[PDB]
Amino acid sequence: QVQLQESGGGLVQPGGSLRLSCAASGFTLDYYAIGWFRQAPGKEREGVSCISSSGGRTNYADSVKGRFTISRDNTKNTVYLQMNSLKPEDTAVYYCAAWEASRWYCPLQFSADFSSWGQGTQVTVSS
Amino acid sequence: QVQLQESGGGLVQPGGSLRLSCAASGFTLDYYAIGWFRQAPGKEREGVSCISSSGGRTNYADSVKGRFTISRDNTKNTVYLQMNSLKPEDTAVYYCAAWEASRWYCPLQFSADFSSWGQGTQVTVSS
Amino acid sequence: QCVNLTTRTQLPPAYTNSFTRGVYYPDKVFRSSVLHSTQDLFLPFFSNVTWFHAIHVSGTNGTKRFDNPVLPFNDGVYFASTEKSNIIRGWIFGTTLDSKTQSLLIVNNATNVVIKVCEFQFCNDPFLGVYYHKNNKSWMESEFRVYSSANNCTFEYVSQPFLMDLEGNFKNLREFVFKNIDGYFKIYSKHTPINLVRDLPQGFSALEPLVDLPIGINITRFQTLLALHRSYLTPGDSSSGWTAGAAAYYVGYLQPRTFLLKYNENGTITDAVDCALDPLSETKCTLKSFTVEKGIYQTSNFRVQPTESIVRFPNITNLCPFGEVFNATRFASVYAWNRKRISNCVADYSVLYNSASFSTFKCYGVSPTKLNDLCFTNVYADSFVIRGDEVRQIAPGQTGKIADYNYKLPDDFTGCVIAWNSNNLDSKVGGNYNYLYRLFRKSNLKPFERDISTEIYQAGSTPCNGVEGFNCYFPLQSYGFQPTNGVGYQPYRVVVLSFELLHAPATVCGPKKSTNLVKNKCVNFNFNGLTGTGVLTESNKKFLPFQQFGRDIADTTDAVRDPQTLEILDITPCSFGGVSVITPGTNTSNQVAVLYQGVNCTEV
Amino acid sequence: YRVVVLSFELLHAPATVCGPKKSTNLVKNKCVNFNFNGLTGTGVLTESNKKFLPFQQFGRDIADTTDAVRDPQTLEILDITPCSFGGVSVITPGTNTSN
Ligand SMILES: *[C@@H]1O[C@H](CO)[C@@H](O)[C@H](O)[C@H]1NC(C)=O
Ligand SMILES: *[C@@H]1O[C@H](CO)[C@@H](O)[C@H](O)[C@H]1NC(C)=O
Ligand SMILES: *[C@@H]1O[C@H](CO)[C@@H](O)[C@H](O)[C@H]1NC(C)=O
Repeated sequence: QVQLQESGGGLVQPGGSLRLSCAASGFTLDYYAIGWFRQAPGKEREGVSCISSSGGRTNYADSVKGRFTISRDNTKNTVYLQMNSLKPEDTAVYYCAAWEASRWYCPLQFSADFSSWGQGTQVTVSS
Repeated sequence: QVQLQESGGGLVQPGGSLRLSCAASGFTLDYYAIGWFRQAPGKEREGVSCISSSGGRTNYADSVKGRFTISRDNTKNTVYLQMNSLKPEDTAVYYCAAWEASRWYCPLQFSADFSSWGQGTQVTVSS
Repeated sequence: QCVNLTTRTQLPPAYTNSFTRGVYYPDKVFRSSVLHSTQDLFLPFFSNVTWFHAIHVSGTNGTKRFDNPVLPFNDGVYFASTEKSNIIRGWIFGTTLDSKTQSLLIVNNATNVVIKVCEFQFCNDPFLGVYYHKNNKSWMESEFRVYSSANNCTFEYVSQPFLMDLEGNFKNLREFVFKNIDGYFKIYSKHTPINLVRDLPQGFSALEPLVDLPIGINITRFQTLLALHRSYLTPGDSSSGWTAGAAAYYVGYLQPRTFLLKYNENGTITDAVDCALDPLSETKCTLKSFTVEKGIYQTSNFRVQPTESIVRFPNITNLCPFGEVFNATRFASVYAWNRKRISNCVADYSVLYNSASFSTFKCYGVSPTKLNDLCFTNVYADSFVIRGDEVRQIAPGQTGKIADYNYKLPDDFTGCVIAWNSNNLDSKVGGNYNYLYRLFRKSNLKPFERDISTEIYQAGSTPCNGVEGFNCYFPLQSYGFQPTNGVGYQPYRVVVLSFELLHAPATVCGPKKSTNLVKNKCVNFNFNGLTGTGVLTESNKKFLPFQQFGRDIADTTDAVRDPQTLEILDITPCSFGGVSVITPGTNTSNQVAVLYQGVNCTEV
Repeated sequence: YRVVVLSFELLHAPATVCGPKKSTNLVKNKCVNFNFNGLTGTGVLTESNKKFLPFQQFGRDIADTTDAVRDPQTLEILDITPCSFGGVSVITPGTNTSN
């Protein structure tokens, strides 16, 4: 019954701002770290932004630093992100993955198994 | 204070899975043999499946053979039905009934007295 | 409407002493010439209470500002008022004092009293703007500035004022007791003329009951309502307020206490004694009289309650070959699974969880956090390199190619499925095709069934006879595990542990919490499962090597063998006894002496 | 048509609305079954000169037995006494002499 759902995708203008959320049902998300990934038309799925189980460790790709802010609420069991100053390079399908790190360290710089995946949502930036 | 309570009913997709639990309060359920029974809209109370007091003997309906699973926990005083590869023919109200073998021979495939009954839980399969 | 005032600046608390007050009629009965003992919520004698000026001038300039903190309400409140000019006017009760939780107001104007409970929006400084009239001045007009709005009103009450009019040293004392039990807001009241006493006067005064109210709300915090004679727009240099708040209000907190009340032939409480104050009072309570004769009496008992806990329990050297499975080199193929048996070992499941290395953590039948606590009979381990999108199909009550054809998972599964990847270890550039997977089988399997037969399945009507061809395929296809494959196509090292909970002897158990050793102090101890309370002392007894415990002639444990350290420890139950009070007649002296029977004078 | 609906709240909550019903006329000096404001008992009611406090409704003996009760109509506290229980003894000589 583990289910992951996106909320907040849609069409915006370059330079604008929007907020995306991954909610879940069937289990608790405080134990898991949650990452955000994106698949562009004709491009592979890249790592957009990761946050730890407790939220104290975060990862941003170099292309997404300073425009994206990742966060989570463990009490209501959801994970948020805020993007500002959007670009046409950010239009794509978008996914939230909840899993546990695979190596001996606190950060989330590296990639690993991606336990649970939602159906994703579309984010479009064009004007 | 003899109470038999059904729980776990709900709406599921055909081909999915579901679990139903029958719990006993006010009496010991290990001494009784317990059968899950059903009534569909416009049909009669047909014997779905049964398990003996010790759990060493079980009977199934040919309509549920190979897809259903009956078991019991006599320490926790409860009986379980797991439900796999669901078909739209599996929407109905499901009761759990506890009785004693009212005839010779160990198996419980015949129908008999059902001295104790529950209130029933709805299981709907439709998509 | 409410008007903002200046900051309270958190004035320091100040204390004074309450001398035998707060005594209210505990019930509604008539008693004549009798001594009655009651256990209920009251003000302790010689208790230390917090006192606030109505107006304080604490600034160097001379700023006149109120002392109106919102104070906690625990099990009732005693509120005393030494006042002269009718400046305290009401009270607010509730938990949040906002538009979120219901709140109660009591207010007292010149005519009657107004009591409500509604959903008030309360400001930071509620108050009553009180002004006299230009001709009469006999009474005063009050403008309420206590709440912004009120909704969902559930009570209303109007009756004779609680506070009498006070319109140059006839200060008077209003003593009030407010309690909340079982949806009951009870107010007991009394007033008394005071003369030349700044603090509470010394003496006694029965406090009569005034009202009970069925409000039935939760109240934890409260505030004091006070009256502005001056103007907030134009605060005067001095004397605009009332003698810089010489009128004062005292707050005391009630506790469950026992009292011996003496009803006279009038049914007026003329004297009371609290049982917990001093041994003389304890003797008076236990003897049920206000006078005790010369002698010795027994009041209560002490037990020296233990101060901490200790547990010790032996840890075996060998743990498990978990590292032989989880950290193995070569793994089994999915068609020929590798069950491994684990028994006669202590299983460390905290290691696997604290590893923070496995992606999926799903234990069914057992909560993840409690594997180390409860232990089982036998353990079976499997761990494989399945594809990523075929990971979710290892949990009972599921459908899928592996979930349907390869290995069934019974619904009544007590165990764990714990998974991660095997990319850098089980993938190769040319692809690792040593893992063979089945897609065709004649029929579905049973739980925990193993088939390794390599017979060619007949997709059509003609028989294959062990030979491939048209409508004939080999059972096993190899995966292209490459380090460049996507998340789902990656190799995935997944583990399934099946545990056995039976009415059978347990051979696998979890790690055991062992603590440090404390001696010559009363402690709760748990040795090898024996729990008790005692003091552990070094013992000279010699145990034979196969013995563990020791009992006295009366079937009480007295000696024990420490598992880790092979010393032998004896147990003495923690010293207790009775308490006795030596006292002469109360008509001669009020000092007493205490004697503790059958104990040593160190634990006191 | 002028319509009034009266909704009564019957919960585990204090009762502020009650029916005085019939104020049964006072019948004293004969031990009756009495029910004063919820107290149910048996005994004889007599005029008593004690004074209850205005809030007090009960009078207690040294033990738990209640003795005096305040009349809600007109105060004049009445006191209660259980009405003369006892025991019967038979004084007889030997039955072989006389019956
Ligand atoms: C009252 O205050 C003094 C010191 O300020 C303190 O010794 C005493 O404990 C206080 N009263 C109570 C009941 O604690
Ligand atoms: C007993 O009652 C009267 C009122 O009737 C009261 O004024 C009096 O002082 C009381 N007696 C004593 C000794 O207090
Ligand atoms: C215990 O009592 C004895 C007297 O019988 C005394 O000598 C000893 O010092 C006491 N020990 C403690 C710890 O109080």
